[PDB]
Amino acid sequence: RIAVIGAMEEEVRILRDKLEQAETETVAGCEFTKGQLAGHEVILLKSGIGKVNAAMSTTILLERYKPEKVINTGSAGGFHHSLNVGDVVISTEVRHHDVDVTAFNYEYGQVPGMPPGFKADEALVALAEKCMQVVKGMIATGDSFMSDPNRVAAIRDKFENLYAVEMEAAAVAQVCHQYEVPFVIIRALSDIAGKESNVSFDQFLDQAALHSTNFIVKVLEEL
Amino acid sequence: RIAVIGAMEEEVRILRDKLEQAETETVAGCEFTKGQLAGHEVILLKSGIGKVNAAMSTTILLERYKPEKVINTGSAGGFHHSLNVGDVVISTEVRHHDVDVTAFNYEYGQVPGMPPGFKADEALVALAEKCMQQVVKGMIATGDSFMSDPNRVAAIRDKFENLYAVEMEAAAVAQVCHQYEVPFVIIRALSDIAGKESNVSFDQFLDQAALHSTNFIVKVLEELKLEHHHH
Ligand SMILES: Nc1ncnc2[nH]cnc12
Ligand SMILES: Nc1ncnc2[nH]cnc12
Repeated sequence: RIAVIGAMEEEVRILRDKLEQAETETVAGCEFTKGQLAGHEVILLKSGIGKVNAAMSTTILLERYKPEKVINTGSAGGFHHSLNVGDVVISTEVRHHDVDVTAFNYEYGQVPGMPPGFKADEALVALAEKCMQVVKGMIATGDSFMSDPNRVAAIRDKFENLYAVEMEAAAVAQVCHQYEVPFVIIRALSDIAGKESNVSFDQFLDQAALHSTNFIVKVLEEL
Repeated sequence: RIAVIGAMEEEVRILRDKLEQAETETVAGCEFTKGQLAGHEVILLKSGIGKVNAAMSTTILLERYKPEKVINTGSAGGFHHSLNVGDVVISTEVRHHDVDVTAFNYEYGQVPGMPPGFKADEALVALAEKCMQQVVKGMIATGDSFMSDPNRVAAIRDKFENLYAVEMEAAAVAQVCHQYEVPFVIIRALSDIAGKESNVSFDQFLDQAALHSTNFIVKVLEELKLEHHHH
């Protein structure tokens, strides 16, 4: 009934240990752990990294498990100047930052036949809000780790006030969009995109998993 | 039994009219037409444009229909300097051109946990080779962008060994098939030359690209007739 999707082992292991009556099964190399948490039937999925992994894995989830709602968790790169490593971000909206079909007058980041961005579920956002350092804002995804400052600068000028950046959210949202399943992204910051990113990431990935997981647990507890 | 995937309507409509006993069904806004062609059970899928669309749609195909082999068709942007609009390219290998996790020492284009590229099926490539008698065989790389910007094109040139064509689905298809362990091959035709007058050329020669790609695929399909050769 409720799905939580994380890319890496560190981002899911915390939740997986809290699950009870855990029954794990692998499909196309993707781990699906199914159990009980906060009186919910929770389908935990390790999606792997990147758009295609997330899209494939999210599709398998929606085909086989049919969850009513979907939450995407894990680390992300800080983009807005107010935010620090450790901070949690709830998705208001999700976009691709590396999509460019502007040669056919789709606005930057817009996949053809898709809306320019994917709005997260109002009910889930409202709920997350009550449990709110946690912030609410736009998350954009690309198939790259944003460690290059130039790449980060190139993205700044394309969106209104991007909060965080990562590599799965938009794939998750876009799939959910077409299946018409409510979604929300809840991730924590492992680093600041473009600033010593990968050294910071290795240092604070476990922290990001922890903060993200704990907020999700309280949202579940509250849902 | 055999799946053929294409992103736009122009890239599938040609095939879809050749199908017999056609029975179409929509899943998550994706068209799946199922019928008979060249004595094969052919699942025709309009995937939509882009990596996520292709990945989702390919996954639905593999979950629901369980095809033994997968072919990806449609238009593509010419990258190698010998090739012209109209030319057909068979995938030797497929890569992402817009993937960069080199901060963790994956080579450029390599998605983490994936091989640097996805080799197409040897049997399918060998078969396609025979039917080449302009058709060529080479690497195809995918990104979530239409490569009309010359700068974007130049940036890619220096990353791969001798890229032939670029588009927006092949690597998603291959990566899914990779993990499902389903043989695949990309067979696309050139609508334009990436970075040149790409979108004006594309609108002009998309139908031609669909046609050439579809016809080659039909004769590759027809070339079985090789599981028997009797008839
Ligand atoms: N955690 C993260 N995920 C994706 N891209 C990033 N760039 C910097 N940090 C990142
Ligand atoms: N047909 C095509 N597909 C994707 N990218 C391109 N760039 C130029 N032509 C293209």
